[PDB]
Amino acid sequence: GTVNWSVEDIVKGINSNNLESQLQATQAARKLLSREKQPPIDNIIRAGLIPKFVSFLGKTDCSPIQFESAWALTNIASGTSEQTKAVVDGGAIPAFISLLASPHAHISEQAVWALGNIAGDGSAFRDLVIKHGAIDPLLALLAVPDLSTLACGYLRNLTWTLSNLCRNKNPAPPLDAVEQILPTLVRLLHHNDPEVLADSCWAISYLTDGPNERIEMVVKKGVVPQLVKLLGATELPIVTPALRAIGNIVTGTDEQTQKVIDAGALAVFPSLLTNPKTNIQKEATWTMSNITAGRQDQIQQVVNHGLVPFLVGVLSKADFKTQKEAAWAITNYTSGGTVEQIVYLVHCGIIEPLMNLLSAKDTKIIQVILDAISNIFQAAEKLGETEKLSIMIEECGGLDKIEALQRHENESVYKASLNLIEKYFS
Ligand SMILES: NCCCC[C@@H](NCc1ccc(-c2cccnc2)cc1)C(N)=O
Repeated sequence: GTVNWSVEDIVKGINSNNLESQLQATQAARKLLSREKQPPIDNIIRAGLIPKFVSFLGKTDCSPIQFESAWALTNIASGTSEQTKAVVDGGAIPAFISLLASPHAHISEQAVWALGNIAGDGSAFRDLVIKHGAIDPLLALLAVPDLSTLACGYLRNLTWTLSNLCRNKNPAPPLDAVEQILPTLVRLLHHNDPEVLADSCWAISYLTDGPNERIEMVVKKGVVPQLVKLLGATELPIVTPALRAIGNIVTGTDEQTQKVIDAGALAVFPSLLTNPKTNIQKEATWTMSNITAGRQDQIQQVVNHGLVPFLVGVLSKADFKTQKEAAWAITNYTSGGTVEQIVYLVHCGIIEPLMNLLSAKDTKIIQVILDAISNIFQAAEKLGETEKLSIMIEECGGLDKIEALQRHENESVYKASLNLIEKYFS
């Protein structure tokens, strides 16, 4: 019936003076734009159909053409930035916001998904959607005593859209909008559906990706324990953003980091630091690098939870990018830790994997490792054990790497390598 029409025939129907013919042609267009192999979006746009679709959004009298045009538009709006812009310039944002309160669930849901793709395209459109007033009617869609009474796909859609209103930076979303959305987000964060939980976590990871002030806004709603719980989930799509969110939070103050530790997060890290998914291992190690950059009492908790051996593990063998994160975790630990904490670290075997990484063709990790070696010597000085440390390093072939670093291209490494040779290796 409306299957494989040409653009020319769609234009003919949409331009006819017959609502039924227009509906028929709009559905044809929706099916065209839904096809999997290269949907002819730009031809639809060139034909001038977006303004017509938009006007159809306002036909309260004919709910089927509201739905088909909403769907056609949503297909276009999920495309490139240029294609999304074409939809916005057609006046679609307020028309979609009007449709949020539609008595038809299918139409309301279509409006939710359209606004999510528009807002998700970038900071400016996100903020434009907020300015047109989308948040109140979106939130009102979730105003029921129990989320479990809503349709599943409906809830997932609302959650996904809410997370796009939280999503980009330069600038981050308006403080007022974040505060308006955060309580609904906290509620969705305890909802038992894996996809809703994943998208709520993504939303929280966006909101915590910024200065300590924005971290505090989230942390003050009390979500850190639920985030830590989700950190232990079995679904990787949940774990990934829960870990991103935790990672962001420990870039904050000592107090904000302490909330993560108090919630029990460290006990999840033996499995995260040995996780089969490379990016989970890398983000867990980055997270550890920010915790070892904290207070000595926070370093001590890392020690107590048995995590130092796992850091030695990741330094010894991991994806290189992960090894780089572990190098940073070690330099931060040695820069801030007590003498006893540094001694313990050497007792766990850090020296040989640290020296082995001096072979890396990566200038910045070399400085990180050299600084770390210097920090450990500084601790050995206060105990008069610089010589025993020297021999350790010399036994595992560390000297060879260091006397070579001497020769190589970089500013600071040259300077750093000489100093160590001159001062601790006769
Ligand atoms: N708990 C937050 C501490 C923030 C300040 C603290 N940040 C330390 C730090 C420094 C560098 C990294 C880092 C650098 C590069 C790659 N991965 C991690 C991580 C943490 C510092 N400058 O000593």
